[PDB]
Amino acid sequence: VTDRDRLRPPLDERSLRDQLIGAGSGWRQLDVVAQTGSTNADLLARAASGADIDGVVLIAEHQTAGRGRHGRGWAATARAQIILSVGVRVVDVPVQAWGWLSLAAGLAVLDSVAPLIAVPPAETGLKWPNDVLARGGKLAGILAEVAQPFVVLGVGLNVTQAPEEVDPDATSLLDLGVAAPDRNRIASRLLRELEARIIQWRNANPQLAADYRARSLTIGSRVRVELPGGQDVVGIARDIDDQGRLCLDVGGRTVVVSAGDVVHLR
Ligand SMILES: Nc1ncnc2c1ncn2[C@@H]1O[C@H](COS(=O)(=O)NC(=O)CCCC[C@@H]2SC[C@@H]3NC(=O)N[C@@H]32)[C@@H](O)[C@@H]1F
Repeated sequence: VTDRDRLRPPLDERSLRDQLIGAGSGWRQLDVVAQTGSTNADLLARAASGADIDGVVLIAEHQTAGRGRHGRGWAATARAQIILSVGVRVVDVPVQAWGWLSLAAGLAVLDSVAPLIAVPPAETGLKWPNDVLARGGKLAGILAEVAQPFVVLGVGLNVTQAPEEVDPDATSLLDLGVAAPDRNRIASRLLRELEARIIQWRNANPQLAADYRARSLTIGSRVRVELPGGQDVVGIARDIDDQGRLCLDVGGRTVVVSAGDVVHLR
């Protein structure tokens, strides 16, 4: 609404650079753009033209042609979200492990905003693959895309974004009770958490998988999983495997899902 605009000051690119680029940090470049079609598309394009995008950060105040998984979209209004993409060199890591990079990103986003909530409402955590949920609503969405030797990780985090503006199943920090969320502080914490999780992923650190399981809303829940191609499978999510795939219990039979949309059931 018009009133939420007063809760949406611009990002401070100068300050973010000061905090996030320098000794002790792996981020090599940070830019804030007023507007773009898709931050993911932009970093993919840079890589396609020969740019080294490892440790490169692109943040957009507004995104007009946002991309979701499986060809879906991502909606946004100006300054209502933290909208960013980062580049990650992955060629040094076995391809079977790349799926965990996306899971690590969701964990980073969750950890960056979790303390901002006074009372953690029911169902606050990670829905497989890496939706960030709070009170059943989708607080953030992550998209990982390949451009050898890189992966581009994209984060869309609803800070003051109203559900009526983007999606009926959406939520935001503001709609979770955070009266005056500071995107500058949140973006800084997010990128610091993200660096740590990427390093963990790159070194196959056991704590990454352990920390993910600890925050998983999906593991242990009855789910309907919509597979690519339109088929549904119903069962109980039991675990995540070493490729980041979802292990389903279907009446005693194990079904491993590499990609799909999860609906938590009663
Ligand atoms: N702002 C929003 N908040 C919550 N849910 C939203 C939303 N905008 C759209 N949605 C809903 O979520 C669906 C898409 O969800 S999804 O298939 O799991 N995909 C994702 O969650 C990944 C989204 C990644 C968006 C980031 S923002 C910066 C980066 N660049 C880019 O183009 N994409 C990534 C849409 O079909 C539906 F509209």
